[PDB]
Order: sequence, then C-alpha cells, then structure tokens
Amino acid sequence: GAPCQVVLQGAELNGILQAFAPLRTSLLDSLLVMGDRGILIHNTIFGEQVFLPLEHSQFSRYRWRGPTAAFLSLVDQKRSLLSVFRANQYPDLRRVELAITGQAPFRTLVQRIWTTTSDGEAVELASETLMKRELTSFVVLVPQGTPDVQLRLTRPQLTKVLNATGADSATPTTFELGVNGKFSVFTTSTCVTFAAREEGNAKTVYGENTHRTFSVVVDDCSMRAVLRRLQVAGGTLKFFLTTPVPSLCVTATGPNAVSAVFLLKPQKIC
Amino acid sequence: GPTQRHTYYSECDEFRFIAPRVLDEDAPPEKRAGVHDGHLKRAPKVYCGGDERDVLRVGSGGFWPRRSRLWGGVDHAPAGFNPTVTVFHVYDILENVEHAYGMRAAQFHARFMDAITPTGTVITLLGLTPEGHRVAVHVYGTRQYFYMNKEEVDRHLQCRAPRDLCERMAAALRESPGASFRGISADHFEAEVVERTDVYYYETRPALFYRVYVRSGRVLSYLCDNFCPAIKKYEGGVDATTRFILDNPGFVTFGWYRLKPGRNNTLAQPRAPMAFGTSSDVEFNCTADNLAIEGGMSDLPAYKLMCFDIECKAGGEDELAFPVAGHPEDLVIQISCLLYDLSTTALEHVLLFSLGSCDLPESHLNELAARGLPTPVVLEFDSEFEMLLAFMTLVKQYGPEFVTGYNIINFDWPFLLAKLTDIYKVPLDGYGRMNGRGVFRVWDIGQSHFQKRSKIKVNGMVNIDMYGIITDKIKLSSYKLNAVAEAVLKDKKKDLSYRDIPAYYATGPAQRGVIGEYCIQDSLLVGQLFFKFLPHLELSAVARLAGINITRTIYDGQQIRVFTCLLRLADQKGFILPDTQGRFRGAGRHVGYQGARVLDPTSGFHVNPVVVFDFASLYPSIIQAHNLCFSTLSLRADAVAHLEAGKDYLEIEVGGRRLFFVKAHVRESLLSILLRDWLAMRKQIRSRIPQSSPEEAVLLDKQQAAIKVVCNSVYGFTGVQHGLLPCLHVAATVTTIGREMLLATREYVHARWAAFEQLLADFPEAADMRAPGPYSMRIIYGDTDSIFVLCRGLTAAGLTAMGDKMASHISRALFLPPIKLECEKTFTKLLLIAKKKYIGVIYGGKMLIKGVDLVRKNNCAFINRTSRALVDLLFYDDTVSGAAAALAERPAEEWLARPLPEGLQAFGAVLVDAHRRITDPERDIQDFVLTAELSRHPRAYTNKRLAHLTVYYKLMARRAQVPSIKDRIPYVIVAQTREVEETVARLAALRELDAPRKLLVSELAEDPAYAIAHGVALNTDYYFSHLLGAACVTFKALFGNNAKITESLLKRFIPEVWHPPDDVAARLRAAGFGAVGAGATAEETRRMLHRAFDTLA
DNA sequence: GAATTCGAGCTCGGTACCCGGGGATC
DNA sequence: CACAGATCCCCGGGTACCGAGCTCGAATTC
Ligand SMILES: [Mg+2]
Ligand SMILES: [Mg+2]
Repeated sequence: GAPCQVVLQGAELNGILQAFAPLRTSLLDSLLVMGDRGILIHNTIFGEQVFLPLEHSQFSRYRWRGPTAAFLSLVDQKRSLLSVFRANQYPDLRRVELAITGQAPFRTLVQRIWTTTSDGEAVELASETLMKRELTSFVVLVPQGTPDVQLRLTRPQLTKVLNATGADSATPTTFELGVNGKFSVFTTSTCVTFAAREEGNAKTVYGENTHRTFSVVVDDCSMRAVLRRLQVAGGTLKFFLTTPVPSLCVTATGPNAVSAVFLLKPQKIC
Repeated sequence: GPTQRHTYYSECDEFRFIAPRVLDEDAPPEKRAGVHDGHLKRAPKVYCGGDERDVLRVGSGGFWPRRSRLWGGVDHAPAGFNPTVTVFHVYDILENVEHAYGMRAAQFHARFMDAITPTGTVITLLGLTPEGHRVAVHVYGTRQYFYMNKEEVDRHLQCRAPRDLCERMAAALRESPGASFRGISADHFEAEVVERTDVYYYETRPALFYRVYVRSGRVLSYLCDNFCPAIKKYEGGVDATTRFILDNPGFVTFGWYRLKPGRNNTLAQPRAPMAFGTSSDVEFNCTADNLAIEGGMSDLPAYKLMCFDIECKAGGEDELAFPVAGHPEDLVIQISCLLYDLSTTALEHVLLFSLGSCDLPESHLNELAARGLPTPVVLEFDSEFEMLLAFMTLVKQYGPEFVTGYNIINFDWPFLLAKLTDIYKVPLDGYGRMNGRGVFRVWDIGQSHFQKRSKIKVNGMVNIDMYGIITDKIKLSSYKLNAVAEAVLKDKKKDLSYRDIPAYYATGPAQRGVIGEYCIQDSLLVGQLFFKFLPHLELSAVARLAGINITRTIYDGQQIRVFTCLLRLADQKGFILPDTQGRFRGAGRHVGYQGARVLDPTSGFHVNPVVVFDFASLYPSIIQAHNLCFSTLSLRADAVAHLEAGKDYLEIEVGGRRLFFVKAHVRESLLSILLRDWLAMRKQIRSRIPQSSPEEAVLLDKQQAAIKVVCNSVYGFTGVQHGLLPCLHVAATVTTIGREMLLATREYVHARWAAFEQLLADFPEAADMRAPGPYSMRIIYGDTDSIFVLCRGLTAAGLTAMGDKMASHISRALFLPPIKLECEKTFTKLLLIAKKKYIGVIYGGKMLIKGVDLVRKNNCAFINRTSRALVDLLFYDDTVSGAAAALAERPAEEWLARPLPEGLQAFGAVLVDAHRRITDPERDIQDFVLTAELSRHPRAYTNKRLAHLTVYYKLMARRAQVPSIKDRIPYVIVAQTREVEETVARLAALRELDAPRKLLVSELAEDPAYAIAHGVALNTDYYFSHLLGAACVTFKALFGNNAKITESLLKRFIPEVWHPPDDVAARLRAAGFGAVGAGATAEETRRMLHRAFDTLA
C-alpha cells in the first residue's frame, strides 16, 4: 500500500454515502485537510465558514503517516475528489481508495474508484482516476475549544428557527437564552421561542449548559441561505461567547455531519 | 542670369524669428519661458566658434563644406574650370519637361531644341565623374508612347490617316474640362502603324496598332485617362525613363557610362553655367546615341552620404508634451549631420546645427578623436529659421547623393518640411538636385489603405531610411534605435528621452552640449548600421537588374520591377502589355485564387531522423518547367487543336477551368525567359564569388541576392488582382502544379521505398545506414515546397547524403528539368506542432524554430525566455527528451490519471521558477513589454478594442509621441486596480459622448514608459497565464495535440497556495488565531499546528 | 397544512462557434 | 494613388445555447 492510505468498502462506504448525499454540489470546491484524525472538508458558502469532518474511525482502513496535507478538492479546476460521494453520480460503486505517496511537502493523492460489475469484482474507472498534488502552503483556520452552550433541535424546530431570521442587512437577527431557559430568536417582525430541557412537546429543545445565559446578535447575513444550501435536517446550535468576535456553529446531527460556523457581534457577558 | 529660375534662398534679409526665450542670457526669470516669435529684418546668421557669417553667403570661408558650383546665379568655380568628361557614374535619373521657348537664351544646339520645340521630356542622368565632379547629362530625344488597336480606333474615330488620330488627340486635349493643355497641336503627337501582339492568350493574333509618340507624360496621363475610354490603350503607364532605358539596349539606371561621339559625329555639348538646371559641377546635353554603357568599371565614385537626425523641443505650458511641427512654439533645436564618403565609407564631417549656444562635452570630443573621427563643427543660430535655412543650405550646397537616418521619413523630414512650409513658407522645390521645380515631397500612409509605406522623393537624392532597412532585415519586437543598436551592433548606447530635453535645454550651453552629444551619437550609430547593411549596394543591384531608378527600387513596390523586365522582354518579342489598371486607376479576408495546401502534419515529437526534401525555387521552376506565361496560355481548346495533346501543350484544370499552356517549342514563355536568364546569370555570379577579391565579393553577393529577390516575385506579380498585368490563370496554375507536385512526391516516396529492400536496391549505401528498429519511410509534413520524411529504422548519420541521392532520384523520376527536389536538412529531433509550426534540431546543426511565437515579435521577453528554456530542455536534455518520447506511449488522457514520466521533473522546474520570477516586485518591466504593429490607420480598424490601439489613443490623449502606421506599439498589461477600473469607466463615459468584473486586456493595456513613471503594477495573472498558454501551445504536440490536457498538466507543475483573505486574516488574528504557514519559520508553524489540533482535541 | 416530489422557472458559468487581427509560413 | 500571392494558427472579443444546479411555487398528498 501507499505511505498514507484511506480505504472505504461497504458498511463504511455506505456511511459516507449517507454523509455526502444532501450536500449537493456545494463543497465540491473545497479543502481536504488530511491527517491522522481524518479528512476535514472546509469550504466557505457565501463567506460563512463550513466544515465536514470525516474521521479515521469512519473509513474501512485509515493509515496516516506524515505531516498534515491539504488538497484543493477540485482537480484541474473542473472535477472534484468529492464528486465520487455525490448521491448518484457513480451508481453501483463499491470501493474508493485515497493513496497519498511522496515526501512530506510534495505529496500527491490518487483517488481510485471501483464499481460492482453485475456479478463482478471491479470496473476500475481508470478513465475516472483523479490525481491531485497537495497545496504545499496553507493556513486554514478552524473552530477551537468547547461551546459556551449548545442546543439540540429536531428538524421542524430548526426549520422554524432559521425561517425566523432575516437575510438582509436591514434586519439584524438576535438569539437570546434568558432566565428559566426559554431560548428565543427574533427581529423587528419575527420571533420564536422554545423551552430548554437538560440532558445530564414540539416547542422544546434539549441542550447542555443552558444555565450559561446569553444574548447575541448577528450581521453579515448568510445564515438561512447557507443552512438550506447545506440542507440541514435539524441540528445542534452551539454558541462560543468567550471570543472578541463570538461564534455560532450549527452542527447537524443528521445523516450528514456538516457544520457551518458564523460570527456575531461583540457581546458583553460577565 | 540663369535661364531657369533658382527657387532656393540665395538671399534673405527678412525672416520669422522664433527662438526660445530661455536663450537670452541676461533675461529676468519672468522672460525666460516661452518663445520669441516675430519678424526680423536682418540676414540669417550662423555662428561657428567666435566667427559669424551670413547663412546664404558662398564666399570663401564657410562653416560647412560645399560641393556646389553655382549659388543663386553666381558662378563660384575657379577660373578655367572646364573638366573633360568622358566617363561618369549615374545614380539617379530625373525626367523633366523642357520648352524651347523656356530655353531660347540657353544657347543649346539645334538638335536639343528640336527635341523640345513646344515641349519635350528631358531625361537627366545625375552622376559623378571619377574625379568627383557632380554632373548632369540631359538626354533629349526620348518620347513616351502607347499603342491603340488600329481597327478599334478607326471604327471608333473614323481615322483615315495617322494624322487624323494625332489631330483627334490634340482636339481632345483642347477640350478638356480644365484648361490644362492649352495651345496643344496635332504636331505634338506622331502616329505610326506597327504590327504587334497583345501579350495574352496565345491564340491571339498580331494586329495593327497605332503607336502615338506623345511628348509629355502629363499629356500621356490625360490621354490614357480620358481619350476614347472604351479603347484599350496599351502602354501609357510607362515613364520616359523606362523608354530611355529599354529602347537603348544595355542602358542601366545605376552604373557607369561614357559620352560617345554619337551618330553623324554629334557629340554631347556642355551647358553654360547659367543654363544649368541642377546643382552640379558640369552639365551636358546629348541624345542617347551619345551614351555608351561603359562596362569594365563597377565601383562607386565617391558619392556622399548625409546621415542626419533632428532634435525638437516642445514649447507651450507642457513642455513634457511631444513636439508638434504645426505649433510655432514647438521647434527644432538641433540637427546632427554626418557627411560620409560612400566609396571609402569614411566619415568626413560632423556638423551639429544648434539653436542657441552649445558646448559639446570634452568626454564626447575625446571619444571622437580617439576613434579617428572628425572633430564636430557646432553651428549656432539665434532662431529656428536660421538653423533650418542653414541645414537646407547645406543640403543644397553639399548636395549629398544619399541621405540616411533612422526614421527620417516618419519623423525628421516631415517635421523639417512642416516647419519650412507651414511656418516659414520656404519653397522646397529648388532644394533638391534641381535648381527649381523639383519634387521635395513626403507621403505618409495616412488614410491610404493601399500604401504599405511612407515615401520621400527628393529629386537627385536617394533617401534610405535605415528604419525600413532594419525592419526588413532583422526581427525585433522593438525597432527603437537603442534596441536596434543593442541587437545589431552590440553597442549599448545611452538614450535621452525627449521629456528631459526642455530641462537640459534651459540650463545653458553645457546641457545643450549634452543634447548635441546624443544627437551626434544617434547619427553615428545610424551610419554604422548603414555601412553594415550597405543598403545602397543592394538597392542599386536591384535597380540595375529591374531597369528602374534606385528611388523606385526603394519605394515603388515589387510589381514595377517584374513589370519593367517583362516589358523589355515582351517588346523584344513583338508583344505589347495592355493597360487595365489604367482603367482601375480610379479604384473577411479575400483571396483571388487557391494557394498552396499544407499536408496534414503527423504532429508530435519525432525522435527518429526526419529528412527534409524541398524544391529549389519551386514556383519559378514551375513557370519555367511548364512554360507558363500570359502568351502561352489559352482558355479555349479551339486555340490548340492544331497541336498534339502532350508534346505541344499541357492542359490542366486550374479552377474548374481547363487551361492550355503550349510548350516552349511552340512558344517560349516570357516569364520563363526572364526567370531562366536570371537564374543562369545568378549561377554565373555565385560561381565567381569564391575566386574574387573580398571587396568585389561583397558586390557580387549583393548582385546575386538582387537576382534572387527579383526571381521570387514573378509568381505573385501574376496573381495581383488589379495589378500591372495580372493573370490569375497563370498564378493559379503555378499553385495547382505545386499542389500536384507535392502530393506526387509523397506518393512516389510511399510507393517506392515502402520496404527497405527497395531502398537498398536504389541506394546501396543504405545498408551502412540501417538503424535497429523496423524500417518505414513516411511523410509527416509538407508545406508549399517541402516534405518531411520520417525515416524510422535508418540512422541520421549518413542520411542527408543519401537524401540528396533520393531527391535527385525523385526529381529525375517525376519532374521536368528546371524542377529540382533536394535534401538539405535532417532533423535528429523534430516537434511538429501544427501546420506551420515546428521545432527541430538539425543533424549536426542548429535548432530550427518555425512560427511558434519564440519567433514572433509580439510576446514579451519574459515569456519568450521561459519558452526557449523549456524548448532547450525538450531538445537538449536527454532526460527530458526521453520522458517526452515516452509520453507518446499512451493516449494523452491517461496522463491526467498517472504521474508523468520521470525525466520531466526539470521541465516543471523551469515553469515553477518562472512562476516565482513573475511575482517578484522587483521585476524588470521591460521583460513584460508586449508589442504589436499598428498595421492600419486606427480609423480603418473594424475592431477598435485592441491593446495597441488602446495604447495608441492613450498616447495621443497625453500628447506623447503618437506612433506611425506600421510601427510597433509597446504596451504592458497593468494590474486591474480600483483606479484603472474607474479610469476605463470614465474614459468610456467621455469617449461615447464625444460624437465583480474582469476588464479586457485591451483596457488594461498601458504604455510601458507611463507604467514606469507612475508606479503601476503589472497583471501577473495575464503574464503568467500567457506564459502557460505559450507553453501549452508549443508542448501540446507531446500530449496528442490536446491543448486542454496540456494546459491541465502544465498547471499541475505550479505550486498552489491557499490562504483566507487579508482582512479576515487580520480579524481572526485579533480573535487570537495565528499563522501556521511558512511565513515566519517552519519550526514555529509545526509547533502551532501541534497545539492547533491538540486544541481541536 | 408539512414535508415532499420531481416541475417549472432563474442564473451562471461552460463550452463552443464565429470573426478580425497579428504575424507567421511558403 | 498606390499595390507579390495564399495559407495558416492563435488570441481577443463577441455571441449564443445549454446543461447543471438550485431554489421557489404550488398541484397532489403520509
Ligand atoms: Mg534620424
Ligand atoms: Mg530622433
């Protein structure tokens, strides 16, 4: 095998077939950051930052040796290393291997696809093998730390919450969890509330560290656009309040595991 | 006084004083800017040293040399000056009209007055006796004439005698819409019935024609334009000079001559000095029977060359505006004027005309003395008129037979003549070799989509602009005199930009001396280029051969050379050439007929030997071999019915037309005789080269080269739609036979030598030549007159020799005797890129690059240098040539999916190196100067969105130096910043009212000088994308000629970077995040990465 | 209705043609 | 008022589909 290799056959390849399906074409043009922990798939949709982790756990064989290596997903500015996992682009596929060979700064990935031939082993699409050399300089900036509070929604709950905020600079949209645990979002026109329940009706949300109140507000409006452009089926909201620019990450719990990180206005707390 | 008036200033006492106000030493700071401009009542003065003189004074003493005898009606020769003239060189021929009433007092003999009695054309042979005396011989009996079909004019005009035709033409010249020909009789023509044949269409019969014998070309031009416009006049486009040359056998327009005793003992008779028509020492009048060609002498008699160069200053508010000759305040400040001897090539005088005091630097004067050059003579003037009058007085008194300079037809002479006509109103008609009424004109291309070039015609004065010469002989992106000096002479001169000339001019005499230093250096370099290329010798060789004077050789195109030679031959044979452009005289990519066809190349990288069989002089050999001409053609099969199918005539379908050309034993082609006679003549000369002196070897090289370029244009002369004697049947036949010849050669090679046994059977030495692999001899390319034969399984070592035996075999087998296939080259490697594009390495020889934009003038030095580095890797690095050859083992699309072969690592390295040399902020901007020719007047362009037109109109908007038509306009592609975006936006707003985004490359074009003076950044995107584009254009032959695969694979070499943008980078740094790139240190980046993922988990 | 389909409607490059123009090649 | 020819690739600028996405908008409906 390759010095660095990542294999997926079924019962781990079907798992990624669930992960990638809704994501659609956006994240085709991405950054894959591969290391010993897995592949982090970073993109920016409408400016706002998006990451899709796919951990070493989640493959049929993960072997990483070397520094971390970042490949621009697009090969030759037309084809993607991540279109192999588009919902139905290669029907009947069976295996995908990521082979990363070469020396620490200059490695190349080669992505080999295979199909289950009708009653057969492989059709290996040498007409669809992709070969990418790595970036050799990259600085990607990644969410840090644990959240200052986080709030699990089902899908309808989150579709409501997103549908409340406004996608234009004129409205700024505010998220506030006040005392007794009634978590709310609103603007000059819309408002929505839910009741927060701990972990350790249809208008309630389960979360951790709700006792940490907050009241944050959001500008530079892309958030509904993005969490629909990603097709998020409900997910956790998680708020990082500590920062000189506090951050909101909507992490899906869904068949995907995508996450979109947004920034907010500087907020006084404590 | 003189018989004919002298219209050059011999006296002046009042003139228009224009002079910069900064010159007046004592003046206050207020009265220093501007220009004194008013009329002054004194004679023009010239100051040399402490001395002073009237400009127009020809007493003894003078600040410049003189070769004149007369000066405004005073004979300034030593007493008894009466040199005997036998032999004289002739460098130019003028044709003037003289009248017997104008020359009553001139005391000519009766012969000459008879030749001019109302009127007559006098052919003035301008020359030099071997003692150096200037001389004019006036030849008197020549007449111009044309033919009309006798029956045609008889039935159209009811002409019962030749006297009736003469009367009728005289009548029609009386009754012209203007009064241009008043008092013109029927004794001004002389009709005679001759039997001649039209030159076309071999069935054509000899008919009776009137030949008319008019006395002036003005009268001829009128008659041929307006007299019986239905009737076909035959040669009324012919000069009196060409009748003088052709009607006297042996006469030349450029050569030595003799005064004979003539028939009935009539000798040439010298003019009295007052009857002189030219600024010449001695002056004869004769008839052609008094002249003999005087072979035996071949070398020039010490004509003088004047290499000159003006320097101009911009008055007005902006003196950083380029000078404009129309502005009285924008004035010529200096003129360097170098006087060489053309026989010994020795710089004799260095003159610097200066407006204001000028003290040449001592380093400059010491350099001139070190090189043995003459000491400069700085002439100082108070006003511009004094300077320009003094320069024009030099040009008249010295009277250089040749003048030269760099770009003197586009800038210098137009500026001087604009000043002398617009501003000072000096008549320039007598400032040439004639004392008056002479042409002193300059034609720019201007609005003429016909003209290829700007012309200058001074009578008796051969202007050879070295700008045109170097544009013909050397391929440069830029033809600036500094660039040309770097490229041709290896002399790195120092330039003086015009923007510096105001400041220098205002300091005082020393800095004007510095301006004079650059003006003299420019003239000295141009003299060096002139005596390197020796344009006069090859232009005179073509002039001798063509039968035209050297000025027409320089200026009036290719067509008149072939036409005159054809006219001589045709007249000898009893033909006459019809005027049909004379009727045309008031006249996406059109093509008259079908051209050559290029064989579909077997593109790719061929690392086997490739023999190149090419035809020696293909088209002219076809014209000779097949006897093509006007007079052998026959569109009708009726014409040849009395002749045999072969053995008397070829018949061929040329445009779906089924033409017939009779063979040389039925009628020998006139174009064939011209080409054959010249190719025999040239073989004679080229054989005499090796066993003659170096000095005569230089002339003979010029003479044979003249023959070469004269026998290349015969084909195209026939294919000039609306030319002087077109025949698209002959032109299309030549090309049809060429296409058939090329294909026939291919089929022969493929049928004969398909197997090695046949080759060995024809050529035994092939056995010593069999390389290891399997044999094949296949044709991978051919352009018009060559085939490339990929000889797999043979060694390149002995292959041009056997290829010569092969080519001889094919020529014997297939083609007729003047046709000659031959083998000259053998590529050991060849990259066939496209139909006219290839790079090869000749066996034991150079690298040959053909049309791949290494050899095109348009690209920048950066991209061309990188491209040649890559080409040298492909051809010379055995590693890369091995990997490039192994690249053809697979279809190209499998290299997208596979690593490239190993040896190509170096090929990538060049690219990545260029990728980092291009983003360097300290990038030499001259390496990024694209260039493009302004081929038309910019109002003649359909598509006025080119980069060089954007730069053109920017230059005009800034009052910079606007380029001339046919100049190269250099430009750079600037970086598309905020400011450039709005500049283009509001120039669009302003331009369309006169009468997020990516901007076009035409809108990012900028002038490089402007881009330097201002701190404008270059478009690294454009320049790198075009670096990769030129690489992909050339190396797509390696990847199966697929430019989309080639581009992908070439872009893969480039190291790709990804950071989030600067603004968010700063804002996250404020949010505490930090660099994990290479930018500070690798070790710190590693540590930050370790804590950044440990931070993540 | 709430998801939910592919249905219908936008736009947004992509690729390709077409043309003039530069500037080679014979 | 002056005038070799034609062929050919390639690039810049222009247009015109047109499939791919790509969300909205509203019949058919778990
Ligand atoms: Mg000059
Ligand atoms: Mg100059």
